[PDB]
Amino acid sequence: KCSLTGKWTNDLGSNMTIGAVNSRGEFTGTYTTAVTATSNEIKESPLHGTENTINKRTQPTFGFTVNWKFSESTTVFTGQCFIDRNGKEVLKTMWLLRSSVNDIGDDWKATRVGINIFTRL
Amino acid sequence: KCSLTGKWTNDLGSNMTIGAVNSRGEFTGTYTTAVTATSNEIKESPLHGTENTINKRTQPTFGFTVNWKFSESTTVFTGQCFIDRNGKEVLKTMWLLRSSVNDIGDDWKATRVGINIFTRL
Amino acid sequence: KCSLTGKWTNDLGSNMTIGAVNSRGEFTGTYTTAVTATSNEIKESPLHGTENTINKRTQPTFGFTVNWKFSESTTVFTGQCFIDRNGKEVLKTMWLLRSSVNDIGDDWKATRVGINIFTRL
Amino acid sequence: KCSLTGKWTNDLGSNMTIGAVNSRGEFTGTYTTAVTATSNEIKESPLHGTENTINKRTQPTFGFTVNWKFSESTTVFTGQCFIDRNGKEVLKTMWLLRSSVNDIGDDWKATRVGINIFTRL
Ligand SMILES: O=C1C=CC(=NNc2ccccc2C(=O)O)C=C1
Ligand SMILES: O=C1C=CC(=NNc2ccccc2C(=O)O)C=C1
Ligand SMILES: O=C1C=CC(=NNc2ccccc2C(=O)O)C=C1
Ligand SMILES: O=C1C=CC(=NNc2ccccc2C(=O)O)C=C1
Ligand SMILES: *[C@@H]1O[C@H](CO)[C@@H](O)[C@H](O)[C@H]1NC(C)=O
Ligand SMILES: *[C@@H]1O[C@H](CO)[C@@H](O)[C@H](O)[C@H]1NC(C)=O
Ligand SMILES: *[C@@H]1O[C@H](CO)[C@@H](O)[C@H](O)[C@H]1NC(C)=O
Ligand SMILES: *[C@@H]1O[C@H](CO)[C@@H](O)[C@H](O)[C@H]1NC(C)=O
Repeated sequence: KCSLTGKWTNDLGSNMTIGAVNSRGEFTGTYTTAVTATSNEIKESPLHGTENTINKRTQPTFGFTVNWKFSESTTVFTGQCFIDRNGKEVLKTMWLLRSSVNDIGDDWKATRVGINIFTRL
Repeated sequence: KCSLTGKWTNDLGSNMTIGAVNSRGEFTGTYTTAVTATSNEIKESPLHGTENTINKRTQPTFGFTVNWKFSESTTVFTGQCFIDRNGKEVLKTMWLLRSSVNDIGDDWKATRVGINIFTRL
Repeated sequence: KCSLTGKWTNDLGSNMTIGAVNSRGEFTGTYTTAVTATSNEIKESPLHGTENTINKRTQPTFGFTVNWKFSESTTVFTGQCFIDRNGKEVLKTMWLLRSSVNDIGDDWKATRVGINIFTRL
Repeated sequence: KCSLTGKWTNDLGSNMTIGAVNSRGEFTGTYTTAVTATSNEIKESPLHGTENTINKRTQPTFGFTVNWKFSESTTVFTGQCFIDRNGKEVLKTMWLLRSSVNDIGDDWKATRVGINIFTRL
């Protein structure tokens, strides 16, 4: 049983906390990013997502959206919860980071991509 | 003012419907995909997402997750709502489609990527 | 028979020219990008790539690298040559644009992604 | 001075060997993948690429194409050569793996994406 509910930290030092997952797979959380110039104001942003219920799975796929505070951007993450090495949980994700452009001719360059591995904190 | 609420169709023939967007940017919807072997059972899946409120924008960025029915997979979409040509709305998105693997050594191959352009239906 | 050799232009207005493809699938070319601030100096960059020979195909897959002039960046493209509508050739590609960072802690953000459709010029 | 010439192995167990890089940044090599069902026939495929010369760099960006044997597919990799921890070289890459489809209506699903970290062997 690989469960998203809990405290996680990514290979970049960002922390997220994901709350309860309901009957329909939905969850909510907060994301505290490690990626910005130091603000005395704590950079928290909400997140919302769903995990796949088809078949229970116990290593389900999932997705979620972060709507960044103090930024026009959105990141989406998707991945799967794995469980191994006497029970250590890992989320393997890939993401897209969408920036905002003000002219559709710059759309082509508005999207970044990479990976994040999240482990229990 | 570029608004996600409404009926959209993608370059593949999939239809989605997105409901009201609340004060915190959240929305819900359904996704009817054009991509599967014909089921007499209508393939609808929910979606959940958020759009970026920072600054009103009127061409905001956004993300959402689709949790596919009759499949172990999840797609995440992210993009921006544009408005042009005497007022025609377009969503330019990129997506990741995560499949489910049963062994972490196949993780590397579980993620697809592409684009979708969504126009009003 | 879908052939890469020739003159192509992308949905952004960039032009490329690809030369002969040899027995081992290799080719060379030039890329004239539409994407930069107007230089009186013509922005041409070489490209090098290969296409897949396994089975002849006539709609083969392929990849190539552009090593951008006056920039520290590299783009890689990959795709397939299609042929349709009384014989119109199209290259459907996706790309990654790698920027240069000077500190490995910014690596995560150095890669962009999108699509390009190339048609005969 | 971070140099691509040499022997590398990836987080999946694949080995590649990259030869000399010339004045124009070009190189050639072989790729021995860890990713297939065991063939008594050694799975080697050529690769061809370029690295960015603008400014010498010593941590340049680069790209290359692998044209897979016994497969219709092509992978493209792009990244940057880093150097750290008393001199340990690392290539951080992202890739696209293009499969072959026989009908352009399946194009949307033909491309995978992920990362590879390559270290000296
Ligand atoms: O103002 C901003 C804009 C974008 C951001 N992206 N963060 C990410 C994007 C992709 C993957 C991980 C992260 C992270 O912060 O951990 C953070 C703050
Ligand atoms: O059983 C499944 C599994 C995956 C699916 N992906 N659909 C998509 C994935 C990416 C972009 C567009 C679509 C779409 O259906 O329009 C659909 C049904
Ligand atoms: O100085 C630079 C840096 C990056 C560039 N990327 N061009 C591209 C990247 C991806 C897809 C298409 C293009 C293009 O120019 O058509 C061009 C000039
Ligand atoms: O027949 C095939 C088809 C595709 C392959 N892709 N390999 C890869 C694709 C992306 C990243 C790393 C690898 C690898 O083999 O290390 C290998 C053999
Ligand atoms: C995340 O939490 C850990 C442990 O509480 C802490 O060391 C780290 O500074 C936190 N990171 C951020 C970005 O808040
Ligand atoms: C989407 O809606 C349009 C118009 O109602 C219709 O022609 C099309 O068949 C629908 N597609 C799907 C996949 O339901
Ligand atoms: C590409 O070629 C076409 C036709 O020759 C021309 O109109 C266009 O300006 C060229 N674009 C660039 C960026 O050189
Ligand atoms: C790569 O080389 C190492 C060391 O020579 C070896 O252990 C490994 O089996 C090789 N892998 C492949 C896929 O050839």
